[PDB]
Amino acid sequence: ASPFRLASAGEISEVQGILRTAGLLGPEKRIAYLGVLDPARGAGSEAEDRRFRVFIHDVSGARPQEVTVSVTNGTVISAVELDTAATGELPVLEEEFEVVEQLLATDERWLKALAARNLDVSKVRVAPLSAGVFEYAEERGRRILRGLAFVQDFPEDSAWAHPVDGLVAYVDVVSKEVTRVIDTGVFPVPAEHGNYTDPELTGPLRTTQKPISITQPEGPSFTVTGGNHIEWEKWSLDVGFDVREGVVLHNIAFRDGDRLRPIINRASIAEMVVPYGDPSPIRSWQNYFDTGEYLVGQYANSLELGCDCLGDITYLSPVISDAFGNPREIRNGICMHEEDWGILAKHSDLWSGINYTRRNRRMVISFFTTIGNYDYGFYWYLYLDGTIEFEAKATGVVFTSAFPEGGSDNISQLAPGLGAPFHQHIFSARLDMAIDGFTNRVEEEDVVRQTMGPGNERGNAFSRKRTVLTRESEAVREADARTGRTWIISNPESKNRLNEPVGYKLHAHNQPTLLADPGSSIARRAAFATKDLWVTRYADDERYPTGDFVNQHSGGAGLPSYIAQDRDIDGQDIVVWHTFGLTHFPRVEDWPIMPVDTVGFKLRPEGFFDRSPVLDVPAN
Amino acid sequence: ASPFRLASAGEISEVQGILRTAGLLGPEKRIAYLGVLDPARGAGSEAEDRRFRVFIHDVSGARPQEVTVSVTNGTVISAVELDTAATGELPVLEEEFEVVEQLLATDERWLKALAARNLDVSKVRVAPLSAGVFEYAEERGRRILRGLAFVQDFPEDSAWAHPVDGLVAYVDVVSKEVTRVIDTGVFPVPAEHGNYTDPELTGPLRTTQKPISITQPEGPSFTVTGGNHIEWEKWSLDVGFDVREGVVLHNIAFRDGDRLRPIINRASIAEMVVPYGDPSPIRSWQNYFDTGEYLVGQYANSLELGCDCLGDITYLSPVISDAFGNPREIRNGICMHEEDWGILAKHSDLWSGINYTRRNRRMVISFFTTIGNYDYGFYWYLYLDGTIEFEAKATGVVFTSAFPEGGSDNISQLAPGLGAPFHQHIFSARLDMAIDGFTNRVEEEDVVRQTMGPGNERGNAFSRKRTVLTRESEAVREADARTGRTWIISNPESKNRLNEPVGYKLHAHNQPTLLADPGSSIARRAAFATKDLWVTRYADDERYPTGDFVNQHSGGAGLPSYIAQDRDIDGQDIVVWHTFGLTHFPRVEDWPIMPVDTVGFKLRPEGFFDRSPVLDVPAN
Ligand SMILES: [Cu+2]
Ligand SMILES: [Cu+2]
Ligand SMILES: [K+]
Ligand SMILES: [K+]
Ligand code: NA
Ligand code: NA
Repeated sequence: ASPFRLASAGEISEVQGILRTAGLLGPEKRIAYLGVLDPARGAGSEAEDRRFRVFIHDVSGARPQEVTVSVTNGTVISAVELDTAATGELPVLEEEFEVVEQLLATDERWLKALAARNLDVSKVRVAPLSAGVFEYAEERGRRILRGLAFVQDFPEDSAWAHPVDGLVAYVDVVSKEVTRVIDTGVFPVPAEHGNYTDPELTGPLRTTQKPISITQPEGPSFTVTGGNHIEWEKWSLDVGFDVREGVVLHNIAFRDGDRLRPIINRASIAEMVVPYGDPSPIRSWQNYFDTGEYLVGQYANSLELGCDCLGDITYLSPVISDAFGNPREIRNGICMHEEDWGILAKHSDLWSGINYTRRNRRMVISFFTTIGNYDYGFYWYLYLDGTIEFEAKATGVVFTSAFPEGGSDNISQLAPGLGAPFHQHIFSARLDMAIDGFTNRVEEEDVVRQTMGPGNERGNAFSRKRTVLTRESEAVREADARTGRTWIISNPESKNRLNEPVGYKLHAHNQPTLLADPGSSIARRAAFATKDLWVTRYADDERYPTGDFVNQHSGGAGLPSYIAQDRDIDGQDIVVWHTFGLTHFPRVEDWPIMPVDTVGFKLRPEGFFDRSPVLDVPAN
Repeated sequence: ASPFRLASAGEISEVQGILRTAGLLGPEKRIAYLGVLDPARGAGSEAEDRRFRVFIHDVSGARPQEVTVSVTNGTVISAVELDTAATGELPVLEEEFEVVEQLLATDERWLKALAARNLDVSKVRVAPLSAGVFEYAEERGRRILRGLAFVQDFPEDSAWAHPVDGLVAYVDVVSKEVTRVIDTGVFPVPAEHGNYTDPELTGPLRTTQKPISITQPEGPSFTVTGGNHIEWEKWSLDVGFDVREGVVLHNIAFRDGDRLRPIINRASIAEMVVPYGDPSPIRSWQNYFDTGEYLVGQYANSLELGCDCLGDITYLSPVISDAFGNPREIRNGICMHEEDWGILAKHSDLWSGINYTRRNRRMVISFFTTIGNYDYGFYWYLYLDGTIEFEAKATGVVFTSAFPEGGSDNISQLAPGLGAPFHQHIFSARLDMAIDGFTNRVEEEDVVRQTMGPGNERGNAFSRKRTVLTRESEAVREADARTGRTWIISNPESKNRLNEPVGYKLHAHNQPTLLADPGSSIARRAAFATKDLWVTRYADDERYPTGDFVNQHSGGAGLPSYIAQDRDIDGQDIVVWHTFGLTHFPRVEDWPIMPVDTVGFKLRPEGFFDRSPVLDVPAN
């Protein structure tokens, strides 16, 4: 019944059949992206129409297509041929990654570079990375990956310990040609291993950790219906999954007495960029768009009970398409559980004699993905008190290089001769807002300091100000931690009992945004990452801050193009795009495998309720 | 046998006996503060001298004294008379708070003000608050409290729902005289009750929360020896308790191989100030120094198992002195336990085939205190990966006023006619550093953006810079979130295997600092709160950022005075004082009892270790 249910294997197979029937999926075609579309605005009024969007690649080099299918009706809604040099290449195919090492292994230039370094080609792994857009005119309209080399000494060796600096190659993964091999000079390949399961390196394992047992003897407090509809402690939502974005939350709402009150229509991480800050030509092109170029959902891990997710866990196993349109399940790819969260509210009152304490808890929805050396966890939290929070967890093995003799301003040393280039991990959260419905606006709120003088003779007063963002031209905003800057999303047509528009306040971490020079390729391609907050008017085709096709795509799409429309956002259907990230100067403690570091944001109700929403929580 | 052990009931009784015998504790004497002194530098050689520091007030108006006694040898080490008009008044006595309501109840001016408002005097509670120093010359050298009125309709009613605005009184708590009653005009007393245990207000309690059971079938992984010495997962420390500061951590060190490596010599919250930003003369003097004026440890709650602290809990029950020198135990006042903390490190490697996941945990040491309407939780965390973290949790009932007709730039509305004046809660963490020993220095680290051009042709490079703080005149620093500013404490004479000084990096939340005008009384008395980071040279007598006697001190005491010495801090025994706080514009959701909100900071190792310190953690 629910139009927000997860895609099923049968739906994916049926999309395959519809595409085949339409002549759009012959043997040379590959599915580079496939996902269910959300129901149209106002659609609830009518019957089910489950539509899927597909990006179809052609291994013969013919132009690819973007296609929308109605699986319900068995029809192709639209099919358009793409000019990729203009609008962007399709996301990288899992099958294209392996091409790189294979092709390089028989290239005379590559072999000569390896021989100069006394390296056995059979032991050289190649990290096949996205190419971006630089000065190589021959790449325009071609699907390129760039390869960086790492030595793997034996089958279970961590190759990341042994970067081969001074060497990079470019490969056309459709024509299967090595277009360039660049060798700027030999660097020693760091010899120390980074094998974090080798007893020689770990030493004797700790015997001091006693078990922590977390159980729910009566089961969890949330219910799951229709496969992915969650109800928990007044909250209601649907947990979606998309191969590009990963976990997507739909219809986040809170049951306040008799009213189901919407808060956020759709929440997702709509892009993530990982830009490298080492000016060496070996890596100066290196920027991952894990969401837009790689598709983070497709690399979601299967999460193990007791290790990845502890306690009473309810799993979802989302289905995605493989390269041929066949369904494949990611078993136990999404964890759902509730966690104790310490004290909720507490007061010991002298005058009344009443001592009161209540405990907090949060609902958790999470998944974990692996992109080469890096592993990222995506966690959404709902709290009893109405707070909504997202947290990203970064771990894995840091990307390495040689450490230059004489040091570096752009690389840190992890081990003898082993460097780790500086980089960032920057996320964009797309929050399609629906505070008490779709009529919303955003205000920027700053603390206001006041001068000592008349009306403030003791110089103690302080205040705040709010500025409504009325049009998209006014809605590209930056952090100001010093002035406690936040952004409030409110509904000017829905008032609380004190006659104030109901709202939610976004609290950012105020981490640095994109550091690259504004004239760089990456600043143009990751324009969203240069500012902390953007507000747009909702539109069906405005899904990602980087546009539909990010791979080898220049500036020209995404948020800067959307904002130019200068639409009314003052009491309208709006979308907040929040940039937030980590700036990583790797430390020795990050090696040989990195302890988790985190970044995120939260929203708290701001006069959304008529009083605390947790007065009906019982004593523990 | 450890000099860092908690005070025994007998030790306190011994101080009482020494004082009495010495003629220093007659019938008019009151103990306003009593605490054990830490060992002086390098004293681990000589045999111990357990010394206690005592502030003695005199209720007949005789001059107070600061006294040091040795319980080991049964002697008075020193007794010095204080000129309070010069150096500040002693902390407020619980017995002086009680004087205010009693005295006002028979004052004609107070009765006249209540009669105009038709309020039964027997129902009027008075919040007796610290006075500060303003324009009243007659207050110098006198102990004053200022009282604000709240109506309590019946014994179990929350009086905070019913503030009596336009009225304030000043009381001399020694001469027991009402020095002033100020009535600026009647404001309606808000009528709605704020009784969060009344079913009429809570509605039917939720029956939807199923149990979360946290147990440790083999007990906890930490050991407690000598009463308060903790060993857990490589960490070593002593948990102290002081009536002023509350929980204090001593000798935080980490066992790296066969070496016990010091990190922090002493960690405490050395002050916390709650300044109000409402320019009404009814409240414009209102600033709580919860630590310095009230003494937070004195009001520490007894914590209930299953309620306040969940799981396998080990309690400390610290002893403090009452006003007459008798020992009083705070039963179950400190919670100690370890918590699961999600994923520690994770990587799924394609090339090696090895899938690796480890879980994190943290040691928690916490207490909760109640200051009138407010309740604060203080939490220290030690993580497996070497991270040290502090978190304050703010809850309780917000301080209220009338909400003016026409609104307010300095007060928010919580309920009909009920206001909540704007205010801050600002903490000072005093960290007596000992990174690999006492020879330390601090560097300020900023991200450095780079311009596209020669050496950076693609404009992707970024870097960072570090500035050593060499002298105290250079060591008063502010946040810069935009530039990712942090501070590193290192030991220039202890290097890791890569030949870099070992260090720890402090990560601030970058919340706003003190908002008051720089010329205000509060900016002078709480100067520490105006800047994010201070570094001083260690000195025995430099304990609090606001000085020893905060109550009614005119200003300039503490950090500003210490810093003025301009001592060498470059490779010396130094102390870091971090200011961090919440700026609170109360929301409707904070009423009638406030859901917890939080603030804090953390420090992470920065090349302190030679590689990840958690490679020896076993699989779950
Ligand atoms: Cu990183
Ligand atoms: Cu507050
Ligand atoms: K059909
Ligand atoms: K003795
Ligand atoms: Na919207
Ligand atoms: Na020190």
